[PDB]
Amino acid sequence: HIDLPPGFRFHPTDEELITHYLKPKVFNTFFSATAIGEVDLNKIEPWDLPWKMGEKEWYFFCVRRTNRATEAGYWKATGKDKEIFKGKSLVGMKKTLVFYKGRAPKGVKTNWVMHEYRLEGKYCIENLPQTAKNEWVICRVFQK
Amino acid sequence: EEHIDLPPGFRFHPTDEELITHYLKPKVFNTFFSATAIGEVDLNKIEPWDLPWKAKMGEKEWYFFCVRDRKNRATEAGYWKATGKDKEIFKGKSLVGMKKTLVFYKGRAPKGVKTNWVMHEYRLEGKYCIENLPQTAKNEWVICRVFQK
Repeated sequence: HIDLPPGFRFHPTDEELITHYLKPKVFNTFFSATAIGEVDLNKIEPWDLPWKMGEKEWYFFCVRRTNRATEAGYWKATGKDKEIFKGKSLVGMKKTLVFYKGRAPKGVKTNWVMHEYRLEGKYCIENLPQTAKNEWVICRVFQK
Repeated sequence: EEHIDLPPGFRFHPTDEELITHYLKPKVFNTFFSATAIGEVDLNKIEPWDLPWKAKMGEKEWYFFCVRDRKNRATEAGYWKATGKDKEIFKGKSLVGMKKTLVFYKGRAPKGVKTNWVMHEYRLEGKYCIENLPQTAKNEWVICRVFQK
C-alpha cells in the first residue's frame, strides 16, 4: 500500500511507461507493479469500471486495423502513432485506438479510447534479446 | 517522515479543488504553511523562460505561492495579462475558488510580444467560504501554476 499526499497520483509520461513499466515486463518474466495490473484484452469490455484505478483512467498489461475485436464491438486504429524518445534515442510507439459499439465496419462511435504502448527503436524486436517476450504491451483506457 | 519516495510516474497532478482545499486554504489559515509540491516565490522576481533550466526530468509545470496584488502582474522583464473568463471551482454544492488564466508578454507594457508561457492563478472565493473564515486567517495568497503552451 502506498500513502499518497493529496494531489499526487499516477500520471506517467510516455517514456516513463516504456522505461519503467514495459521494458521490465518484457526483459524480466517475473515483474509486478502497483499501478499497472494484468488483464486479458478480449475478456473484459470498455464498460468495465471495477477491473484494474484513478483519474478516470485505467492502465494494464496486455498479452497480445481492427485486429482485436470485442464480443460487443471492436477497436479501430486511428492516427499516426507517436514516437517515444528517451532523449536522443527512440524507445517506443503509442498507437491510438477508438472503440466502436456496432461491429459493422460502420459501427456506432463510442467515447472509449485506448493508448497502446509498444517497444520500438532501441527496443525493437531485432535489438531485443531472445530472453524477452515482446508479446506484452501497455494499454491506457479512458472515456471521451 | 517527509521522504515521500515516489514510484516512477507518480507526480503532483492536483485537481482544481484539491489545490484549493489542501493547499490554498491552509496557507491562508497559517502563513507559515509549506508543502513540497509548491514553492513560495514572488512572481515579480522570476522570468518564466528561466524555469525549464531548473526543471527536473519530466517536470513540465511549476506551482508557487504568491501574494495578491492590488490594481501588479508586473515583471522586471515582462508582464502577465489575463485572458478569457475565470473558471469556477466547486467542492460539492459550494464554490470554493476561482482559476484565472494569464499570458506572459515582453518587458514593454505597450505593444508587448506574446509568449507561449501561460499561468493559472488560483484564489479563494465563494461568499460563504470567504465569510466563514476565522478572523485569524489572511487571504493574501494565491497559487500560480506556470507552464508552457
